[PDB]
Amino acid sequence: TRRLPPSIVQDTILAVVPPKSCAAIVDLRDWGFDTFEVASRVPSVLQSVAMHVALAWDFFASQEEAQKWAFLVAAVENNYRPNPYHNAIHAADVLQGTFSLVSAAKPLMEHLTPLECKAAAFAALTHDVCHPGRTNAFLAAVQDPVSFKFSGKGTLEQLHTATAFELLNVTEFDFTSSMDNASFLEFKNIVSHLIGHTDMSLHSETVAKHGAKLSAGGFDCTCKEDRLEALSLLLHAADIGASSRGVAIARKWLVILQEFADQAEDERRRGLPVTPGFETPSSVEKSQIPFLDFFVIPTFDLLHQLFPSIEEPLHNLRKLRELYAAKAG
Ligand SMILES: [Mg+2]
Ligand SMILES: [Zn+2]
Repeated sequence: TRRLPPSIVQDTILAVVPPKSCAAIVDLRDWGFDTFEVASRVPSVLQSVAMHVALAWDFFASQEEAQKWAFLVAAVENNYRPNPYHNAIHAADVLQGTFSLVSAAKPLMEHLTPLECKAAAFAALTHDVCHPGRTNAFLAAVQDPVSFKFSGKGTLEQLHTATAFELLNVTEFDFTSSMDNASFLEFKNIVSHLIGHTDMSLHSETVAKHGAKLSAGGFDCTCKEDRLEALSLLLHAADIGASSRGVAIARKWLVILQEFADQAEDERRRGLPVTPGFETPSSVEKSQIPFLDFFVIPTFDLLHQLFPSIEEPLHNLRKLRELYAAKAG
């Protein structure tokens, strides 16, 4: 028999929870949207954003579908842990960011089907659900049951995907119940693909992959396959791009360093080797430059080339880098 310790990841909470009061949280399409700030003034930025996106993209024809969406998002929020970074605020940020990036690219926006838009919003909303605030490597290091259940790369990503569908399966949350089987399968496949590609281990491969697509002329949005890849890239960019929304906003998202430090200490307490660079850096600013240069900047450079209308992120990142470099020295 396999002797495994209890998982550090919590099981899915299927309970029906009352959605929070949503009010007009101001353009939802703006990249300068400060999710943390909105969260400080409204009961739930995640629920307010999800409602607005659903309306902005005319998701529902019936009130019944609208109500299931509301309860689903409330339940999804109930399944995000109180982590410094991988929490419901990050979820709202990625959802709003995906909405913003997609809305800014005319070719893609004009060719996306209603089903594809619903899948994109649902995926962004649930992309980190149940995240324990520890990495896939950490789960593997402690021999967590989740690492044995979901094999191969993207352990947590597979878990988020499975959790999302488990919740969507609850009758009171199933807003896709009216879709026929072929449509629901398409929905599921898009969602799986999108959440699956948020796995940081695929970054370099995706950048080279899309770089080649760019050289070949970019995406052909009349092609379903290209729209899916485009959505995947934009979701990924939204996931790792809060630092590109402006200097003030970027600073707020440095809370990711708290989770890394927490993990470094968790590793130390467990007697495991400490992950390089996870302990709080002496110079937050200096430590960020490599991240911007290796991950974020190249990503938004690629995005701008593939979608010329998405330019702001790149300029904000360069402004941020100069500030970090100037303060570091
Ligand atoms: Mg994730
Ligand atoms: Zn994320």
